[PDB]
Amino acid sequence: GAMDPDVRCINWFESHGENRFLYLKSRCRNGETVFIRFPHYFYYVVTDEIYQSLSPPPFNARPLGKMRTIDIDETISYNLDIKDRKCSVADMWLIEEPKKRSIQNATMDEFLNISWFYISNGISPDGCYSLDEQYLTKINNGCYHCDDPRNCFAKKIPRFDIPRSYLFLAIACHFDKKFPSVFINPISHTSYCYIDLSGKRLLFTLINEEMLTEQEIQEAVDRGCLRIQSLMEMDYERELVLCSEIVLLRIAKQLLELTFDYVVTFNGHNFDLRYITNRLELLTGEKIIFRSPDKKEAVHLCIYERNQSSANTTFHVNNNNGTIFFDLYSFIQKSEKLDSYKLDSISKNAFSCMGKVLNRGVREMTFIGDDTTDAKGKAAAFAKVLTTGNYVTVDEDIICKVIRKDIWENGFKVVLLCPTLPNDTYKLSFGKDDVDLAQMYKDYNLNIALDMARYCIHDACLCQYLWEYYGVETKTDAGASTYVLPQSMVFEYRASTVIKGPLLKLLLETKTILVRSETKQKFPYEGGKVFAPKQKMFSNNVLIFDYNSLYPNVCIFGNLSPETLVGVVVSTNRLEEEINNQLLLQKYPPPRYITVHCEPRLPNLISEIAIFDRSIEGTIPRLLRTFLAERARYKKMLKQATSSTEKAIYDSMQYTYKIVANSVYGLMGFRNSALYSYASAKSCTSIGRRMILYLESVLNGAELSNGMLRFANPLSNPFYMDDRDINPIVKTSLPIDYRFRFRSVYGDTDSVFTEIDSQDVDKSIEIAKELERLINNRVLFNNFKIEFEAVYKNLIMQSKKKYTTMKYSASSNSKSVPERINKGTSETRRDVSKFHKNMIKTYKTRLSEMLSEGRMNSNQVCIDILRSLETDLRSEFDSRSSPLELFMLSRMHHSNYDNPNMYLVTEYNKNNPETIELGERYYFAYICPANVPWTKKLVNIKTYETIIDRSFKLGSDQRIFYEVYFKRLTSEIVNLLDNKVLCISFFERMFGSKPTFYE
Repeated sequence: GAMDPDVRCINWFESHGENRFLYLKSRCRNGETVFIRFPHYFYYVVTDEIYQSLSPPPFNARPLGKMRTIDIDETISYNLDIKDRKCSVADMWLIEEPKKRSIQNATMDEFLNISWFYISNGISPDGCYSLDEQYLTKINNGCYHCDDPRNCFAKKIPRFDIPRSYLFLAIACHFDKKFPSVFINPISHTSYCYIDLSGKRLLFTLINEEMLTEQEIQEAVDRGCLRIQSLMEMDYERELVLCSEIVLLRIAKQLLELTFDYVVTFNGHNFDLRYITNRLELLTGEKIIFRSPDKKEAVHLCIYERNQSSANTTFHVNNNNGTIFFDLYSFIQKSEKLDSYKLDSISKNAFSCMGKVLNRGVREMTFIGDDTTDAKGKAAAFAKVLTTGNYVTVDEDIICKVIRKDIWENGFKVVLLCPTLPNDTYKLSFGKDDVDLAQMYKDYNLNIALDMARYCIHDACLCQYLWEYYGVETKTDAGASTYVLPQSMVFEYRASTVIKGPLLKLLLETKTILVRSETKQKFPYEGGKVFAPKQKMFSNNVLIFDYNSLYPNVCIFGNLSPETLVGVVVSTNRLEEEINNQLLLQKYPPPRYITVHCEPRLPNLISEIAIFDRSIEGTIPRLLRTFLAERARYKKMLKQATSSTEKAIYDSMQYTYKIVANSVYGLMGFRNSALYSYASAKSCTSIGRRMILYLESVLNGAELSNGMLRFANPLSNPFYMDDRDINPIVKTSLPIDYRFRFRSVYGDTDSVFTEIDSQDVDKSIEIAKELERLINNRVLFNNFKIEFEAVYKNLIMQSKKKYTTMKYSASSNSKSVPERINKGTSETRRDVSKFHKNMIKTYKTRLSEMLSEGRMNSNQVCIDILRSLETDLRSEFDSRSSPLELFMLSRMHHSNYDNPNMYLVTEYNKNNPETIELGERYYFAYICPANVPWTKKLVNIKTYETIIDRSFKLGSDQRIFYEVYFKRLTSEIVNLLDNKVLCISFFERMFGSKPTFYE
């Protein structure tokens, strides 16, 4: 009877009729659900003069107070005759209007109506409230109307936990050669994972009858499956249900129309749901129909798109019912930089564990994972995925089917269909059920249909596992709070729109309005600066130092904001450059003003100088100052919360403030943005560049002798004369007997790598921690800090994107287990041969020993190691002692989307007693006739690919086609090398071709 007045807001959404409304979906402590409706207004901000003049009066208005309005138009000056920035003060009004309205000179137009709703009425989109029932009037069961939200929502109350309902889903469409088209191909499967308010999971998968034999259908029934003839007969406690395609589609329709909190897919918005919807419209007449919670608006499901070049398109469902249709694909692209956005890749990363072996032999390994085996509850997470997973991937390579599983709350025992190399321990990776679908569909039978069902339910459940892993629920709520937006808009809108809420709040708080009175000219800060290490291979340890949030702190330091910019002073020749510099310094001295040299904006200017006044904190610096403070708060709250549900909330809030802070740099460069400021953006880049160069100049050739650190240049502030002791010789608390020497080896936009002449990681960590302290106390200034992240032993690196090293972190000691770090690569287990592996391992082991001698040019190493290669290469080409085993390579057999490999295995099967069946793992080598000499052309090496079965013996009139293996090997070797012109000569001489260089 009585409504629970204690509610937690969980989404907000709009109808769009001619008679339109805002709706809240909330949840009570019991679990009841309350929809509340609010009238829609369009908000306008006007000056008090405009307000007084208004044609008919506005529906309503509230004063905002006096506010300054500042012209932020950027202008260049060829001298120091720079006019003051236009700035007026007036009383402002927020006005409300039920119909749209053109008001000739209204201000603050860039900000969103919804943002004004929350701000004006004092409502947090993720808040809990004791609603004042006095201000609600019922209109359906469960749906109330609220004319006065400010009063109705007046009692905010602390957050209480709530339960939520989820539908995760996946489909499977038939195909042979082309991508599935709705006009011809039927849906074969629809799988669903339902999570109830209780926490109960319900799995069910609907199989399409019409792609099976009547005999087969009856087999399925006899085996366990429910068969059904209409929607009416569906029983959701049956995990497997056979039915017609139309029934299947009507079931989808019934489920998709329900008001789940979240309907979650992987690429469902562009494919799965689009497919269901069109295939339904085809076979029956029917539409999927969404209604507002008061039944006033009804829309047909219709996928729309949103676009954003820097770049990608995203797809969105138009439901008007409060359900969040959430596509993990789009979200994962937005929120993570990854090599692949395929679901098998994303799952591999997310779900792995360490497997201690319990049995061996037959064709069945066995593993256990638990707290003992890897890390606390990392097995627990793997175990959850195993409930529905049917293929584990051992040690990065060996794909293999599960045979049995035992699962408890903390661990899993799992027996797999693989080969054998039984060490005590191995790495287990999850992901899909890998297959050849196209073949399965070609040979379709009952056992395949059941396999596909197992496959398809797992893809649905992968969405819930990823949703857990990526913490989307709490990120949505955190986003809603921070961005002052509906939960459903958080990951739909782009970064230039989500920043506007907290910006609007700050402008209100600082009683400030920023107005651009002119077309912005075009250009953004483009440049494409990418970063090349001084050398690739490292004999010695490398110390890693990160600036802390460099661009946020740069903006704070410089007070860089479009309205704190006094002007830009440009020059076309050195006479103007010099007069202007000396006038600059008289008229705009430090520390009140900072002056920043920027890449000049026109090809004929030789200098460009931005001058910022630091006396009154600018808008952008203050926004950033807020976001860092908020982040700090939540990081503390995170460490004082102890309930894991709380940990999740504060960890999300913290993360959300990182992200939005880091959005600001790019937004200063983006012309369609409320934070655009060409000068500020450029000045931010430029101040950051200098902080990297300064740190590097000081550390490059620095030495430590006695207790003293001799920095390589004086510790002078690069922007202006400073209070600080610039003396570069500095007392350290280290051992007097230590004597070491430092080299600035690599640095990028916010990071600096320092080589120390030492391999003793224990000492290297001692020293870096001290280097950290002295850098922060003596080298740096104001809000610039570094932290020392890690030591990198055996660094081999090519860029920040492609590198390999043993990482010993700050927490680490000499003798704990490293973290093998690999980045950007593509090899191992039969991309490359044992000959290559053995050669590269020797040429590294010999090259690192050649750098510990210290006796080198770039060339005395380069010549010495290209000599050694020639000899070893000509020797193997002559002696020929290395077994064929050392040149074998592997591959999986499968059907096409690949094309010449079907021809290869076909012709082997067609010509040999044995068959390589369509899921088998076969070996191969590059073999040619023995009367071919050293060949400097190449062909399609493909013609010399030769399957090597157990019988195979190398022809007396055949040779291992050594050239292919050498050319790949010397390619890897010249990219370890630093001298480039030597390397390109060797590679034309030996192989008649030009090498690759991973740039």
